Amino acid sequence: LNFKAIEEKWQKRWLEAKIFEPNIRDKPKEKKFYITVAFPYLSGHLHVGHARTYTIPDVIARFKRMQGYNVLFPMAWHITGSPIVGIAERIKNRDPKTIWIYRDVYKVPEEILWTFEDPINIVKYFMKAAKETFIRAGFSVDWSREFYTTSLFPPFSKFIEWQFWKLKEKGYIVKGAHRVRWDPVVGTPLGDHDLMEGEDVPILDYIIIKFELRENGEVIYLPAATLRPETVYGVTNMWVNPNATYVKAKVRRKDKEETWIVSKEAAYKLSFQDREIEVIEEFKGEKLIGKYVRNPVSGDEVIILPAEFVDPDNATGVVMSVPAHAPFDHVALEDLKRETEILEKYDIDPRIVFPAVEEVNKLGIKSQKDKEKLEQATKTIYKAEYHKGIFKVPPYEGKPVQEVKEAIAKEMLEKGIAEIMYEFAEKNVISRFGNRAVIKIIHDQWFIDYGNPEWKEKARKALERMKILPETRRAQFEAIIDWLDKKACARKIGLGTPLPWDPEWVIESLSDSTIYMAYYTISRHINKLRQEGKLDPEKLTPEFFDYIFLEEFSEDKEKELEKKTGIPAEIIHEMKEEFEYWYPLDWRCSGKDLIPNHLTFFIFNHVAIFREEHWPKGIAVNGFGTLEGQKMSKSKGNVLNFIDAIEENGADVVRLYIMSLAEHDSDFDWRRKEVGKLRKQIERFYELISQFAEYEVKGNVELKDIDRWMLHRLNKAIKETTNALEEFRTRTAVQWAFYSIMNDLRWYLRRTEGRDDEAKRYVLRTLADVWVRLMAPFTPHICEELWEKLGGEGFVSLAKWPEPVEEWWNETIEAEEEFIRSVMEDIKEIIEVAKIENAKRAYIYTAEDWKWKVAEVVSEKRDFKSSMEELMKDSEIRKHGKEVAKIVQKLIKERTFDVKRINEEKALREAKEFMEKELGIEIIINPTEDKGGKKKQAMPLKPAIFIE
RNA sequence: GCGGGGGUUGCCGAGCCUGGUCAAAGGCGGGGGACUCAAGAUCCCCUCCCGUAGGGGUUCCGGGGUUCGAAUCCCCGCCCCCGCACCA
Repeated sequence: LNFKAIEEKWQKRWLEAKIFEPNIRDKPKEKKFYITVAFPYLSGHLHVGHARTYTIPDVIARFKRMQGYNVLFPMAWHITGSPIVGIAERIKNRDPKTIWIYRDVYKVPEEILWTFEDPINIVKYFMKAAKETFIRAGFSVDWSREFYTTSLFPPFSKFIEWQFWKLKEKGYIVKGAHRVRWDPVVGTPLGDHDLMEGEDVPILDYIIIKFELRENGEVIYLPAATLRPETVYGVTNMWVNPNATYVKAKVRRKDKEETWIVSKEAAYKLSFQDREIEVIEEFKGEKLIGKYVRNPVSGDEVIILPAEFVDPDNATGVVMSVPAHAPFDHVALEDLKRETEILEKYDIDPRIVFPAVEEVNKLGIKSQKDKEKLEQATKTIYKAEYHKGIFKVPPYEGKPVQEVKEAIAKEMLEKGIAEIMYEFAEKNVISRFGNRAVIKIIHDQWFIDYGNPEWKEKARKALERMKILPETRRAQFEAIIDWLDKKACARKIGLGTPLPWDPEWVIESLSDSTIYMAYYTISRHINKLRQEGKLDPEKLTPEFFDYIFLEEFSEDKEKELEKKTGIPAEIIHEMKEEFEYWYPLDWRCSGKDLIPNHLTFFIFNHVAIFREEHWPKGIAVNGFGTLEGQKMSKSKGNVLNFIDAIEENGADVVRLYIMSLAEHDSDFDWRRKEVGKLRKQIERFYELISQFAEYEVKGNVELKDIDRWMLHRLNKAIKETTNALEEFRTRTAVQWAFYSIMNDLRWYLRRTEGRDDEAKRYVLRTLADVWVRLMAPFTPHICEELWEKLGGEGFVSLAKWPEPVEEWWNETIEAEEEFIRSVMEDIKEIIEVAKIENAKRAYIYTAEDWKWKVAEVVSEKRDFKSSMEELMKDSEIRKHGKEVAKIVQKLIKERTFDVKRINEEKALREAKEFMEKELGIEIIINPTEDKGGKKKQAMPLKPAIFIE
């Protein structure tokens, strides 16, 4: 009822024994079982959710270890990032919420907290807080191989470097433009986290089509922005806003210089949009009105009409009008007021492509002049003739709308007849400080082109050779290998490894964390050398890492690298001998949320660097976890820490309670009651073993059948379990290995109550041996203990895994047992529906011919006659004839099963007394006298009974 | 919009992939009992409708397709949850 004292007792034992620190020579390679999981991001305390992500790889690491495999399951810490950093400053500024998140939620000694201004202190207190919680939950972790990330772990960064350099040899590293939420303070990116409000506002690509106003001296553009590049061929006039103001200014890019007239604010946004915008003249709004402007794409010209619906803060302000479609084109058109010039109400109305010159939708509702109620009916039309929209215009036709909206915009952008202005869908996007968010273009912005189709095949070509779990995720993965472009593999803030060819740039997290799986492979010997200054980080070069990953074994490259690095040759050989042994990585665990990224980048980077025969061999993912329904939010506070939870329930309980709940990608919900109750059950299990532990290990006994049964179910549960596990199917496993055996055994007991012979002992004592070895992975502590209470040998953790035993199998007795069970059920019902008391009942089974022989034949014609023909052609069977209607009935309930022949004997053997004891009635098997029409007025598996 | 997966009995949640043995695993909630003045706790039993002899009827979102037979396989419809990029 405690185990806290025991838990520790063993973590120390396992630890010191260095039992979970595999040795390659220990076994051949086809025995190895490398397996990893994503190193957490030391930023706080892992909660129950992350708890699960880790148990699973352990549970399997243990399991397979007992299974006889040379298992390797390490763990390290991931810190390359920016949250920690930002967090630091925040507690510095003595932030009320962030401090509450560490003072109450993650509970940190009021004192220690304050020392957080230093990021390294946050990457210190929690690195420690992890390794301890992992070890306090008893993971088969080989700490020999352990390291943290960033430029702070020199040998790793060198590895990471080698990687990225090797990423240019293939040309997967590129530079280019790149939008990104931003804070106009003094400068700072907004990674979808700093925004003090609405961070879900999408990044629209309103492209501006530079219309021409070649009046006075010369040229000047009025770039209107439309999300429908197709409407160009339907321009019928321009739109601006008299009220709001605009400006004239030069706009320079790479070299090309132009002079634009757009919204003041539109200047602002663009000033960041990677273009120097030196102002020149402000307008008043209606100024632009009057002038005409030539439609760039076509050749025609148009007038600049004034409007009220044109939002200034939205895009350039200038909107190309095409009333033939966009229902917002007729709002100001419906002229009636008094402005100035006149005559144009009779301007032709062309149209691109329910009807034609649409307007049966605008007034097809209840719209008067200018109402935002149309802000919807304006994009309702956009969809209809979007998927269903044949093209008809002076230029090329036929193709669908989703084609010109990519034949025009592709052409204009190409001929510089249009440019793209990035702008939000809404205005509610504020920064961390308080400023209003804008968008900026990054020229440099390094990339990793997960686009290059020759690589995006190399990947897809691997994934099919891998293994997925669940398997119903195979799709999602492929699908992602497709819809994936180039990812910005670097930032400017936080910790991480600096780009070996642009120290200004800091390699971001999810980009460096993709092939470390192979660093562990040598992480040991490096901590060895690193341990006592016998390692010069520098000496660890691209040239270096290459020998120990690709370059086949050349005795000299070792000698050559010996001096170059300052490391013994034989130590290098071993290092590479390690990797070559441990890779490929049989499995890689992680949550499902990392499929649409890391899990994937993981396959890519891999196929890009490792000799194919080193490609991942499979991936297993898992669901999230909640807490009493409500989702765990670091901010709301309802979050159970892993450790904080191991403390109030105990590792073994917690551990199993998790697997207990779900498998694969299914989420789980942590409930207090549930866990408490599973706890009691654990104890009952605990105790029980302890008892059976007494029983002498005598053996050689004469077990009755009820014993062969509890022994059959053991065998059953043994097998079913072996499976669920082979397939990371925890919930199931636990249902077999635990809740099953439990139940089956409680019955066996209830079954053989008041009994206790050299045999009932054997069963019980041997059950114990197995049962214990089975839960070993879920609850490794109380088992290392109970394994001791029983005869015991070596650590339980290294104990071979129990596989079904030579027969000991009895589908038959298993069958007979449910039979008697069912009989009981029947009698119980017969009485529950009528009589009262009566000391007894009478019932008879059946016999071959008269019955059974029929059924074991019907079940081989499954028809109606062919059987009846097969039968009447037999004496002592046709002998009843008119009664062989047993075939009719028997037919309308599908075929048969086996023959629980000794049947009546089971109803007899060790059942007779039990049954009567439980039913509290006198049982009389196969009588002679004929009661209520008893005698052979019965069927197989359903004997006839008569109470009274 | 691109895309991934789905809808089950009072609820939560299996089972559908290897159709028939599913009235439908498990849990929770509800109820009766051993209890024995009295909180708790363990175990047993019932919980879709009906039933004065172990039975009968209707069930797995709507409608069809396929089959001797579908919660289970195919199609159309409606509906629901999830990622989209530098953010771990």
